[PDB]
Amino acid sequence: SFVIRGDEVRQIAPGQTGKIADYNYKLPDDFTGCVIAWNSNNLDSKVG
Amino acid sequence: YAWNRKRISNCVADYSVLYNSASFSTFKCYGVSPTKLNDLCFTNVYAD
Amino acid sequence: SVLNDILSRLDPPEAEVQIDRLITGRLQSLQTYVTQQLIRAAEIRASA
Amino acid sequence: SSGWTAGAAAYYVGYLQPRTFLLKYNENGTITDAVDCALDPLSETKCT
Amino acid sequence: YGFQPTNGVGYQPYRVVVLSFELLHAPATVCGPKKSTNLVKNKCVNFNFNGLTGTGVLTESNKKFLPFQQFGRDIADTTDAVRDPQTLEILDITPCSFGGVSVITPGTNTSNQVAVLYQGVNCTEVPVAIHADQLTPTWRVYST
Amino acid sequence: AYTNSFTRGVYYPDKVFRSSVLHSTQDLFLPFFSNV
Amino acid sequence: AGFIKQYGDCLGDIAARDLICAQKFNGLTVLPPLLTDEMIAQYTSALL
Repeated sequence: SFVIRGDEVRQIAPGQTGKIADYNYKLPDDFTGCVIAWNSNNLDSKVG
Repeated sequence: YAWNRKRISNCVADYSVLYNSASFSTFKCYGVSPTKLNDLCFTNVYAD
Repeated sequence: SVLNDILSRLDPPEAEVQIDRLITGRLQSLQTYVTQQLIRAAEIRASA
Repeated sequence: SSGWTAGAAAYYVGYLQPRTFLLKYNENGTITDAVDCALDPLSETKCT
Repeated sequence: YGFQPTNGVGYQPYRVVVLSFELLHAPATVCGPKKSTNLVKNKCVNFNFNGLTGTGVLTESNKKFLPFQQFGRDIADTTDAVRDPQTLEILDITPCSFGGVSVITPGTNTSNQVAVLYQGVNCTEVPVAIHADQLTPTWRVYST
Repeated sequence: AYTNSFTRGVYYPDKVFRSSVLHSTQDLFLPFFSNV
Repeated sequence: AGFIKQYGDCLGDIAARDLICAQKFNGLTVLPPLLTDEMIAQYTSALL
């Protein structure tokens, strides 16, 4: 489970490359699973 | 419609700085991985 | 058409697709060659 | 075109066309001969 | 377009620079940086000349290259030879020694002993391909 | 007035060296036996 | 032939180093015949 950014979500997938995809988390090419994403602005977005 | 073309040649290129810039929203390369780009040498590079 | 180029050119996730094109094709060519040889060899063995 | 004129001279001009050619490289890498492929049916045979 | 200053989601200017890569008959004008190493001859090495990568043995050649010609090719459409970007010297590239390996053995019922055949190779190279020098003495016996 | 430009107008198609080989290429050349 | 002839040239070179022709360049090798040409003559001489 992650805190990743919205524009970033694309990166949690097999082939992609990018900031998170390289340094933070790397899904394998062969990945067998699902990627479930839902923005939780309410839970963690405070003023400031 | 007017698109400008610039000719770049006779030098050495550091593309990694371009890749390692947070500044570009989209950096998609068709044919080169953005990394390992430093390894290539070309006759003429055109920038639009 | 050059394997070393593709390797130098693309990261694995993308490169795998391109190389695959060559392998299926090249192998098919090699397959074609072998079939020709077997048939041709039969002719020669017939002569032998 | 008045006044005095220069000594006799002749120059020629012809037009290039997209055509196929079979070039013969010598040992040196010198081009000794060539075949205009389209020129005639004989020349076409040389091409194949 | 107009691009309302604050407004555009899709509406904003995306300054797009596109790099087009062209390789021609000619020598590379723009090339990657730093690493001109000492050229080594008569040894199997990996080599990269102006981006042309491959493995082989670089030897001085007696080809008559014309002053304009960058490099040559074989029938295979593979690099036959190159001229150094640093030094105007001509080098023929012969791929490093290799060949098939076959095991000549009597029946296993008969014996374990074996004899190895290295196809189409001079006996000199057996230590070379193997990198016998690196190995333990147990291995070395086999080399030569 | 025209003259027979028999064979001329051939040039090295590229920068690449080749030797003892018959190679085919396509470029803009002067067609053989064309009027000049 | 282009390739085959090129291969023969390969056998010619004493000077070249690390020249194992079997490799031609891409794994294509030529195995020698079991009965050498000299031997073949002896059979024929015997057959004669």
